[PDB]
Amino acid sequence: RGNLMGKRVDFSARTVISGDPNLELDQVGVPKSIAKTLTYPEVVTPYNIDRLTQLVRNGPNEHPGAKYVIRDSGDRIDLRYSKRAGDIQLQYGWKVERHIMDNDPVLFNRQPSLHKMSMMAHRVKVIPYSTFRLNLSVTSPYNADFDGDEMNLHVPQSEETRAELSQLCAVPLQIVSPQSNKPCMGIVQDTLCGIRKLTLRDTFIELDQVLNMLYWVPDWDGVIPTPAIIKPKPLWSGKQILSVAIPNGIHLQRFDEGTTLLSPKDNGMLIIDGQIIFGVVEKKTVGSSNGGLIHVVTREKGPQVCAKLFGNIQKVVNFWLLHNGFSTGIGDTIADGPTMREITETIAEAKKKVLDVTKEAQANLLTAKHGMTLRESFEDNVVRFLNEARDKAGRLAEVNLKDLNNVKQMVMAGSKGSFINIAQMSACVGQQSVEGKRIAFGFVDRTLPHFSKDDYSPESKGFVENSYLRGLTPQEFFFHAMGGREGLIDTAVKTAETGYIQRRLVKALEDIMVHYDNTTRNSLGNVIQFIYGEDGMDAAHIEKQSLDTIGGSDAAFEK
Amino acid sequence: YDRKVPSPTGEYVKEPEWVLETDGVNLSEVMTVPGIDPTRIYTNSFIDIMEVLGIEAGRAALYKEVYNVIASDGSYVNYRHMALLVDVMTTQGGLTSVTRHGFNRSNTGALMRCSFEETVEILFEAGASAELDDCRGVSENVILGQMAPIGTGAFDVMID
Amino acid sequence: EGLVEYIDAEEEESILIAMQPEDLEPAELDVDPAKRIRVSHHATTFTHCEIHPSMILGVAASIIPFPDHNQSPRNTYQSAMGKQAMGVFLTNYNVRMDTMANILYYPQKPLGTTRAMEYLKFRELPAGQNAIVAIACYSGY
Amino acid sequence: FDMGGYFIINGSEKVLIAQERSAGNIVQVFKKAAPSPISHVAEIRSALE
Amino acid sequence: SEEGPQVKIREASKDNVDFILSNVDLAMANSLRRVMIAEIPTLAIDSVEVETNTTVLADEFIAHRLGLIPLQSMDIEQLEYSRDCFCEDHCDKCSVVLTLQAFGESESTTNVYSKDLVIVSNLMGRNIGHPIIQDKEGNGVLICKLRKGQELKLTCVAKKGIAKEHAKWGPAAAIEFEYDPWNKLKHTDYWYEQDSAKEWPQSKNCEYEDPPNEGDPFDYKAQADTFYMNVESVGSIPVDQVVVRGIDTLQKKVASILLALTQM
Amino acid sequence: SNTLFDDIFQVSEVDPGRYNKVCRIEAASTTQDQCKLTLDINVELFPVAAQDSLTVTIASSLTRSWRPPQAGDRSLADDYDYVMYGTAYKFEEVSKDLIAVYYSFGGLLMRLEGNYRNLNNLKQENAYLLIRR
Amino acid sequence: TLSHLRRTNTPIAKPRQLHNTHWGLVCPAETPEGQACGLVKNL
Amino acid sequence: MIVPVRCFSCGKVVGDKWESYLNLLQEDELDEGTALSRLGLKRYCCRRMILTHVDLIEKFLRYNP
Amino acid sequence: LKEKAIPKDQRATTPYMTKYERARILGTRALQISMNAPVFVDLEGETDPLRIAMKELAEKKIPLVIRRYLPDGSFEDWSVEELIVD
Amino acid sequence: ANWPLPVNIRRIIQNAQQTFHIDHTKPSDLTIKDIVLGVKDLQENLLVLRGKNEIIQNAQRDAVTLFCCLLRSRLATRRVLQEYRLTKQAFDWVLSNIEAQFLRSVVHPGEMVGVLAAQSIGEPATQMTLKKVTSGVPRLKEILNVAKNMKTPSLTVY
Amino acid sequence: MNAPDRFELFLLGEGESKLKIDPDTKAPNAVVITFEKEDHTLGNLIRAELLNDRKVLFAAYKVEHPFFARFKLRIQTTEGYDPKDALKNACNSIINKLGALKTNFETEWNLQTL
Amino acid sequence: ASRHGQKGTIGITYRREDMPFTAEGIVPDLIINPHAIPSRMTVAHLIECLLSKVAALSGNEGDASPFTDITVEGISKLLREHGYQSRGFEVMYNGHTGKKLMAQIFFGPTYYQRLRHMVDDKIHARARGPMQVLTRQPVEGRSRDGGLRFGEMERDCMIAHGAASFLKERLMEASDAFRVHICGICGLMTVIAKLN
RNA sequence: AUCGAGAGG
Ligand SMILES: [Mg+2]
Ligand SMILES: [Zn+2]
Ligand SMILES: [Zn+2]
Ligand SMILES: [Zn+2]
Repeated sequence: RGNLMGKRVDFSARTVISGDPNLELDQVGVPKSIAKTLTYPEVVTPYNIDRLTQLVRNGPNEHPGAKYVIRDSGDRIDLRYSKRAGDIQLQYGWKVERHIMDNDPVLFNRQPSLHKMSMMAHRVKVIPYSTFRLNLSVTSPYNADFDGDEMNLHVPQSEETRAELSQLCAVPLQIVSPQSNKPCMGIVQDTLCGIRKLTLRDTFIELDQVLNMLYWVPDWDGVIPTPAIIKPKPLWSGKQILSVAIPNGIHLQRFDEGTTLLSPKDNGMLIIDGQIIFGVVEKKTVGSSNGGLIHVVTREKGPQVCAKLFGNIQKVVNFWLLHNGFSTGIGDTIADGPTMREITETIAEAKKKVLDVTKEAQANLLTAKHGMTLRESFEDNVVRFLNEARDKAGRLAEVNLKDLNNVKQMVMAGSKGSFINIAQMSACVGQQSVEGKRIAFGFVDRTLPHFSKDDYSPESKGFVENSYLRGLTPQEFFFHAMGGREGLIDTAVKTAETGYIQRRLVKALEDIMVHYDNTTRNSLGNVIQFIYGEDGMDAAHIEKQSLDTIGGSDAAFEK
Repeated sequence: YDRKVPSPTGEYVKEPEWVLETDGVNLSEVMTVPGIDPTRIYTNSFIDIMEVLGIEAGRAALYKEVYNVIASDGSYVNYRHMALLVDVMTTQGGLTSVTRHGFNRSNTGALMRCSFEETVEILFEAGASAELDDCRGVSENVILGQMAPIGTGAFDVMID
Repeated sequence: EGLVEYIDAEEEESILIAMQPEDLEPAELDVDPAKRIRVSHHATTFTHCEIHPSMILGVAASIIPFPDHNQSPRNTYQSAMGKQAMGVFLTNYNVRMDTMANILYYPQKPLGTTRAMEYLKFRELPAGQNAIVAIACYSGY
Repeated sequence: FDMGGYFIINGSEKVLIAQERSAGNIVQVFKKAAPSPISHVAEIRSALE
Repeated sequence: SEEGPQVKIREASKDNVDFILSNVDLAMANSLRRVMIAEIPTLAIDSVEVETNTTVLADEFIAHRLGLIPLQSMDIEQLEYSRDCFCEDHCDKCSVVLTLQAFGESESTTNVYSKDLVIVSNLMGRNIGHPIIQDKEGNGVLICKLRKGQELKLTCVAKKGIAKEHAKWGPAAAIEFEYDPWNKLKHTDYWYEQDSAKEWPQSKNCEYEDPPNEGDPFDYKAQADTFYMNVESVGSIPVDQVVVRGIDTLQKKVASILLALTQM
Repeated sequence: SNTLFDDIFQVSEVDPGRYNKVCRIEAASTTQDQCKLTLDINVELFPVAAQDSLTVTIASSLTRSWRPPQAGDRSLADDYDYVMYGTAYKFEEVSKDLIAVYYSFGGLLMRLEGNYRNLNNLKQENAYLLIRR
Repeated sequence: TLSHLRRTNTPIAKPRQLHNTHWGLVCPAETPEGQACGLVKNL
Repeated sequence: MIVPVRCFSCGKVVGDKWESYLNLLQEDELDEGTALSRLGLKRYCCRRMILTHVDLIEKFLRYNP
Repeated sequence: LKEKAIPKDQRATTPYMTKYERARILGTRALQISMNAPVFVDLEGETDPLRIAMKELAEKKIPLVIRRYLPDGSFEDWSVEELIVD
Repeated sequence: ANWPLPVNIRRIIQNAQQTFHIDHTKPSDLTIKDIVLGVKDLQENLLVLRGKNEIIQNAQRDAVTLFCCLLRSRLATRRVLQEYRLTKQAFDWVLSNIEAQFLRSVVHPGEMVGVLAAQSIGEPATQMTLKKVTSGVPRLKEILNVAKNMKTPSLTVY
Repeated sequence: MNAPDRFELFLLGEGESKLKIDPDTKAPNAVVITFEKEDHTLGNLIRAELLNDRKVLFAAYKVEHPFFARFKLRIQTTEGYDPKDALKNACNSIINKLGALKTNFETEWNLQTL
Repeated sequence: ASRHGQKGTIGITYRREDMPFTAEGIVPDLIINPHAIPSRMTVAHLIECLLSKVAALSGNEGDASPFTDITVEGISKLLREHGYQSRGFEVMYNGHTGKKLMAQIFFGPTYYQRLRHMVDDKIHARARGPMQVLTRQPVEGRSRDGGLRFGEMERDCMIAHGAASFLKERLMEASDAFRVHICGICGLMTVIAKLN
């Protein structure tokens, strides 16, 4: 497990990574420095020798090139220091250790490998910068971030090895994952935020932008679609332009909260034959959702069409967003004056609730709930009171946000952010928690030496009334830091324990494969399951189906 | 507890019921009590369910507990993976934990077994008990640097 | 002169501290709604007052601008990064023979400074630049 | 602007990092665990200055 | 005057020009400022040979300062690119050699300004290579400082270049650019809290255009044709010649395409 | 190649919704009663005030790419004030001898109900809409 | 260089947490990440 | 560690405006905003070059060789 | 032990070729093609040995066999001509 | 009713309505014999195991039972004619699609399912981080390393 | 280290033509021209002047990668109209408008007094 | 990074022409995403932009000290006096087209710090090179021009794909592959083998 | 090569 079962290996590389919107999903951006380093043995056929001789002629100092020549007798030829680096006579049965070249299969890895989708094969695209370039929609299976992460890359050395990479471990094959029986890749931040603003009914695109947006799609028919609006000014909808990226023969149906077939507020999603009918596009349509658009295109059209569909959506939406623009400032965190007054009034009435329950418990008029003490019931009631307070204030803020609010736009697109972030930033961060309880009496009968002893008030036990916009008091800041320390401790402890948990799981089930009778077995031949998954089917080709026989009256079933 | 149950029409309807939750377990004594349903009672301690209701009810309790652990955070895993883990724990007749004295004391070769934990003691006892390894395991062929009997190596290839 | 005492963790079990000297002013309306909610300190029998609460933070946390407007793991995360930001570490860098040294060409004092920077000499020895930053979506790089 | 507080050993500057310890000669009470036979324990870390 | 684009100059000086570009396609106005930034050429220092540097600044620090110094490039058209000249390394028809010698003779600290640059190469009578000094005191750009005993002796070879290769060959600082200060075209959706009119400031160019009639609806087929621009020059070329050489470089860049179409 | 529907409606209700360029409109035909329509207009191009009255038409023409108008002599089939192109996506039988037709002009939706169109309006990609004055 | 000199190491029942007694005598935020977090703190 | 030649954002030459900045500060007893306005630095991108500058060269001179 | 084979009749293994045996077939074919082996398809200008092996697979001109082993020790030989590819 | 199963029939029916252009006025050309006998032969041809012994064929009928329930529910005669309005051509194409997609959905022998299972549990557990019951990673460690001394043993009594 | 030399934004390399013109598959009168060593300064202007021509149907430019300085421009015209002629007319119209701009600006500058 | 945990690598470099610009001709030195903002709740970044803008216009410093009575409303009231929009929003124009950005951009000065980590000090490729002595495996680290670790976690992950021959190659051909002579009597490798 | 320290995800 340190030398056997895990080794440092030849033909390996790592670098800082960054993301390229104008790369393909299966493509990896390989620097020329690395591409001039890593080699592949190519045997001299009649098909390659006219290219291999020119590669050897170029030498190991520019990227289309080679480093070593292996003769049939077995003595290596170093092209960096040799006489014969210009007058080589290639004969069949020799090997040329050529450079990495474009559209080569490589393994691509992000180092916590808790996934078969953390090492995936990739097509090489060679780029002139030192970073590994990759598509944004391949981040989530690797759990990559471009804040300084480094990624590994391995290079096959034989034809069966490249076949195993390209035909089993390729990126478009691992789109629908056996875990969660759903697509692991999807549209991510900028594309997800811009595809919503593109698909609004207000969003109309003039001819000059429509023509470039059409030409941006790689596999195009060359047919300009008929515009939506014709007479007063010929205009297109973003729904009309985006549908060129969707291949003909796609049908997607989706209904949600309020969904007529006239669908006011553009809820749901209806797509027929590579054209959408109604629906604002967002995360449930185009994200990693089960039964989503990537699920449909991967299942029906295939993996390659879906992988090209990723880039086709990305290019159009990134172009429209680049020429549209989008930002976020502190004005996106500021609610109305009346809304702030109503929010602090809500916090004040929660404070009065806490005072009244405190006095009721102090007069020994409290009713003991069965199974718990008086103080447990008191702590439970005050904690539930302050949680209701911060949630009501956050919803009071989220009502007050406009449709132009950019945090609200990122929430509505599902790109980044949630409701609790708006609550903590604009209205109230709320109540800090240590070991499941409020801020404990670290001092004798108090939390801070600025409080009198035996103070069970919200401020004393760590309720933080002010928001991140308004500013925390010193006590509030210290209690927030006291909670955040436990948060970072829990993060480190979770990682350290879960690595061992995953290792024990894998080393326990490492020998379990389906044999050639669907009997799930191990090395001994002991049967774990007689049919794999109790039905003998792959979790990749599995979707959520409704069974119309289960529900409803016997009368409607009869009808 | 809210609950859905069929109406006499057949349509499912909400029939909420009073349900007791405890703080301990001696389920062998608790189900033999009047006024409860002994066909429906359930423990979060799957090991007592294995000891009381047989090993196959321990399978379902173990799966339901792992499922609740996963679905608490909101994540989905497919049935086959958790069922594989459960059946691996349950095939040997009783609950076989995932530990150095759980699965890793089985008859599953020796070089695979020495790859997890207690490497030197396992190699010593395999040398002492005169163990033989079929090398059908993955880790045996990883150690031997051979094409393991796995997906692309489960078979031979010859000519017509 | 007895205007200041040295209080440690055990002795401060027995004392009552005011947070700011406005807490000793007596009490008796129209209030700017943008300010924070400062609780009326109902205690009245103090032994001490804090000098300034900003002194609870270390050297690296006193660099952070508005850390009372940020969540606490962010203030933690930055304090490990400022020990990796380049700048003039000393003015005799052209005399010493350190195994690795990194100096910024044109260091800049920040446009937003804590008052605690002046005792940390950050404006006299800065480690970054007032970059013109736009937060926008632009070709998705 | 240099502040001092460091040592120069073999041309390399070295810092003695402050060590944290529990104080000596203080009386403390530990309520022991449930399967422990002794219920409570009074410990004092005795040391001379 | 002549038909096509129309210019009305609001204000002018030797360092700023403020004008109105009327009846122009917008892509022409965009490519105008793009070329006005990037592609019109200028002479600036591209090699430094350092003989003595006893200063506290590294030599590459000094060379980076020196490359950014504005040198006169009025007659840069009569100077060829060093890649285009037939010389060995650099000659009088492609390069201009300055030299710099300074000693800390004074007890007080002695400054090195850009005025201390000494032209060595034969200019052959063209307005080229003079470091532009807009300072009120006549001293150049403050390049370095020295105490007693410190000296600096180096030789700078300046060459022709455009701002695409390096921003030191940038001839203009900032291009002010505004079209439709009323947003009668609705080319952007304003961000507001209560009222977009009060929360957004009114531009000065709103004076030079009629306010929209709220009773009249949105003009569908109106396009952007009137533009409000301001060009500032660092002093390498004057402000008129910045935009004139931008227009001429754009014309020449289109002409090279027209010529390659013929050659194809 | 001909007109598949003609009527005249009076708008009952105008609703901006959460949109600034698109209003949902609700009208009923004054020529033939009990035939109504709900339709998404762009009010920026064609302002539609409430309690107005306007003609509504649907054609089949007057595939291939979109050439620009390019000339005054390219024979437009429109002296109308607002024309759109759409696609029928559902036919609804509300009752026997009654129908409701569902169109999408690239997101802008259309409900049209009644039973006068009992010899046309098939499920066809070709779908126009013309509104007059 | 400043933050290295005021560094406290704690080798080793809840030590890593920010205790209430730490108010004013140690930095609440300045501490390492992950492995040995909260043991090393700067005053 | 010394005055930059030109602004990073704008490109306007600022290296010749340092001594004039300090003379407008101390000789004329002005504040920093009116000094930056007098030197023709109107955009704030140009202003942060001079306002946020620490002239560390004056310390580097103090070392004798 | 001796001739533990399953005859051609009475075979229960899947006639559909799995992706793993497909990838092994394409790999071994491109391996032998790389070392100057005879090719059994009129190649339409294709030069990549993997595309050559794939087009040989679509035209069924690959004379290899798959010996699918069974946990009792028995096995089933399947020619590429028998195996469906999907 | 919503459960993870093989071949999606909503997409197959919508693809059949679009491929063969379907009108909702003209009647079909499907005898009842075609629908019922074709569905019952399709159930025979949805193959998972291929032994001709009684045990393996019984395991085959058991392994397809849920999917066959779904298939009979969605390919009922009134559902086909009254709701889908399928022609004979579209019906036989639906049968071919269902059979081929099912045969694609079978597991491939050799696939290491245990490592995939263990990683499929380990990944969300690595993101599991945060009503007084043991949940998350400590409960998962209790489950994995068999917990005789459970922190929160409970008993749900009905 | 890895970054290309900065003159590759405008300096034509070894064997690199300026314009490379290729026909379009599944397009009647369309053509795609790879402009080498160019940016949006030329592409946006050529395309916007092309769209003013009445006899041209389609004109659009795209930058396949901001790393390399090059762009593809596709033009589609009417029958009997070579798109190269439409490109030439657009370029000459650009040069005429630029010359008129330069002359009017020189007039207005010489009118000014500072 | 900045002073608020907002780490980030340079994804690409644009010039001033391709950079978006305001009507004052100002360009950003830096462009960050609005998507890093809400999930991390770093409001001090967004207040630092505003206070630094008003300090650069006023020529004064920014009192960004903690526990002050400085309000975002007061900073906005200050900024509106200086002719800009009170929330730090600026009408910005596209760099490629000059067409106005439909949304308005959060623009301002902000203290950013250049971090210790750089690419060329981290980049590494080995393909073939030095080996260790005891294990005959590739040496550790890039400072010795060594190999990247094909970990046992990666071995599990590659078993999950079923890539058998790739796994054997990575564990033999790209590492310490070796030939040993053994016998059938002992079964151990004590065979004295003189090959020639 | 051993031991140890700091740091990145
Ligand atoms: Mg990271
Ligand atoms: Zn020359
Ligand atoms: Zn500037
Ligand atoms: Zn022997």
